[PDB]
Amino acid sequence: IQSSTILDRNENLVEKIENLEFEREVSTYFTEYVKYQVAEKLMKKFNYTKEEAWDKIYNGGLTIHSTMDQNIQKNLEKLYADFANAMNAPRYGGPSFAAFKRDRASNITDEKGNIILYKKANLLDENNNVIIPKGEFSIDSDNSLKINSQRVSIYQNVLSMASFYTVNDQNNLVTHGIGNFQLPEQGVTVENEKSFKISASVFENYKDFYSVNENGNLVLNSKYFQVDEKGTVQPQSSSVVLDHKTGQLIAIIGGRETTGHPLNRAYRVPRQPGSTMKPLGVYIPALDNGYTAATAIEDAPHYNDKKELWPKNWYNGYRGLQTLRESLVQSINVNAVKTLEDIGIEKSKEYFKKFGLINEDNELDDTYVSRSESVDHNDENLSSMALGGMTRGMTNLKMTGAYAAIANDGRYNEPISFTKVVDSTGKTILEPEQKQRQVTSKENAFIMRDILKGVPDVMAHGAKHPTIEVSGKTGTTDDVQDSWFVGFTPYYTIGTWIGFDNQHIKLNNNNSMAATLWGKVNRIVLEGKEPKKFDGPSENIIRKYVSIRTGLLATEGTEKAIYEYFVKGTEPTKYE
Ligand SMILES: [Cl-]
Ligand SMILES: [Mg+2]
Repeated sequence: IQSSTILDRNENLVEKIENLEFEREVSTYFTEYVKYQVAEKLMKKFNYTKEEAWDKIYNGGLTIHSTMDQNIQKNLEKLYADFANAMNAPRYGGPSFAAFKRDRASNITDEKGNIILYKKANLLDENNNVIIPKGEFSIDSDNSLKINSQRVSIYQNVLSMASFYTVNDQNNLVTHGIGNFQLPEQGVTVENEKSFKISASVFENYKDFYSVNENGNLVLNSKYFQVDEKGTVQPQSSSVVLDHKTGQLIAIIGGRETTGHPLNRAYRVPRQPGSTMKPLGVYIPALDNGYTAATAIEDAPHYNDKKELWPKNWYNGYRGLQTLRESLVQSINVNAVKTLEDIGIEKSKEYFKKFGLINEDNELDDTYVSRSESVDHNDENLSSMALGGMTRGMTNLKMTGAYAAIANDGRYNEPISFTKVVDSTGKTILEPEQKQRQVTSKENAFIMRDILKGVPDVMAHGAKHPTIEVSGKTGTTDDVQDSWFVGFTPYYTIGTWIGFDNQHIKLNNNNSMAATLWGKVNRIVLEGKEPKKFDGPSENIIRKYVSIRTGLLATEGTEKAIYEYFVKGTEPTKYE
């Protein structure tokens, strides 16, 4: 009788769950993940199937006490709804922030030249009908249709259409999809995915399916290929706000759209993390394996196993001997690869597991491709685990939850979106079991936060907060395909990604634009919070005046020397 409801962290109603396969005040981003996570935790507890667990969510009269802070979630959606204006999207040139290749007819293509997004007018007519130009369709004497164009593809007897782009009132790119049509079981002969013939015995049950116009072009009916008229605005962004002390998820944004049921990229669409992988894949393990924040690493020409100048740093050159602190702050690629070469790829996989990037149990429920999952294209790589050029990437949720471990004194907490589920009678039938695991020592977590505190002044001025200390790491992937910033204040851990859904389109803003938005997200999350600084050093950390050339205690006359944090027992005892 009763209906299932989701509440916020203050017991306020947020969704009345109904099967669609009151007036909402927030987008479906947060509430979708609640139901997703509740379903997983329900299957584990009661040995339910996907269907059995969802039948309980739909019709079980359950009240889900989610962790959402509705005001933060609402306000962050204000920002994302106003993405174009907040990020100063240029409005007079080409599509805002978009860097892509176009053909002479203004269709967006890949690097090779294949069309990936048609200009709407080149693909659709005035009635949202697909037009196939002359020379790419033929009707034989048997009134059967032959199509051989890049606009239509066929696979498993299902006609799939190409996708097109528009440009909205704010000069932002908007990509639309066209639906598919299930061609009958028999009546089609295929040559390649782009060349096929449909026999007239199929058009008999339809008849209104195609039409040649006054220009000898084939016109397919929109009633069988549904046109996504609203589309999806580009570039897209996602943010994840997390209380690292408890692992509770405070707000989730999975895209710019805030109405309908938009794709929640925050946990469903992995992307390349880039240099944000360096702290938790390389240097955090290094600090537990014989490295200190003052350890000198030589930024010098490095070569791969095939005698090629790999990798290349972002600054076209080499900076020479740099401490571990500077190697991470300056995001040196050579020093990151050299450090992951010293420690193991296997030693790194241990931290991928502990940070939650690798699911120790299923290992197919993760976005990491192991040697078991693949031998040709796997993630057991130096490019993947040191530079963030992964086979599939990581989701924003996994990256934020891993950085939250650094913020939470090196202790990982599985991000939970609910605290209890209450049935009709009033008993708690579900309470999440937070997989709490210690990734690194409390001391190393502090040192890493202090190292990454120097990143905003060097690469992310937009992330700096007026009254609350900010520590984080930037990530720009190859060709500015992805822009990342993941970090934390004393209060929350936040992760922000910006990029185009179609990775062939790149960004023309290589000015850490995700970090600029991250600051806007952080300022909204921290509204009303008192000024606060990061926690002080533990009693197991000593400070020493050391030389950057080695790591040894600096004396007078030492050229370059600073005071650095050391875990007690790792500081140098001898002098330069
Ligand atoms: Cl530099
Ligand atoms: Mg895997």
